[PDB]
This record gives sequence, C-alpha cells and structure tokens, in this order.
Amino acid sequence: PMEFEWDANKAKSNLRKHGVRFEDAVLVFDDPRHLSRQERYENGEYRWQTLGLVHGIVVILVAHSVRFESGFDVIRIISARKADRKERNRYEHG
Amino acid sequence: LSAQHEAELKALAKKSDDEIDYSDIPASEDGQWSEAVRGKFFRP
Repeated sequence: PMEFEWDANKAKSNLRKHGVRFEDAVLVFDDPRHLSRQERYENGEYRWQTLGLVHGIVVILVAHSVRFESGFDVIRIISARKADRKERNRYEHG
Repeated sequence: LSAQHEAELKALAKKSDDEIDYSDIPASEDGQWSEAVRGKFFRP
C-alpha cells in the first residue's frame, strides 16, 4: 500500500515556477505506463524520477523519493515539471 | 475536473520545450533512462 507526502511550501513554489500541482504529480503513479528511474540513496530513502500522463492531457516528470515502512510505502514528492521531447519519447517508446 | 483546473492542464500541454525550466529537474539523455522500470509504483 502507498501514501504520499510533500512540503506544502515546496508544492506552492513548484506550481509558481513550473505550472505543475503536486496533487496532479501524484497521479503519474496511477498511469500503468509510468516510467521510473532510480537516481541515488539520499537521507535514508531512494530518489527516483517518474514520467506519466496526467488526466489524459500532459506528460509530467516527477522527482520523488520512496521509503518502505511496516505494511505501507511512502512517496515524497520533491519537484515536478512538464516532460520535454526526449522524455516524452522514452515515455511513449521506451 | 473543474473548468479552471482542466484549462491549467491544457495550457501546460501547449507549452513549448523552450518554456520548460530545468533548474529543479535537469534535462536527461536516453542513456540515463536505460535502467528504468515501467509500472514500478502502479497499484490497481
């Protein structure tokens, strides 16, 4: 089972700078075709990046962490922006 | 979705790659996405 967390101020800044809501960034994990890569171990968790389609309208790139607890996992949303040409190409054809 | 929320997503869908800000999540290359997993965190 999975739960989501983030810093509320980081969410507001992300919307200001990049135009993506963290509440919509969470929805990439509901896209069965989402594409994920692991970057590093950071502050006790693994950092990942995930591409997915939100509301059938736009492919977004989400920077997040994953942590394993007793009976549930937690994803922390860190940043999100629109995917660019190369990233859309990996999401569609990778 | 509300009409306003839908409109935000359609505006984002029309943004050109020139308008993307890479200052928090840098640009990638195909090689950095060689070990990716599809559906990694999908829960039905």
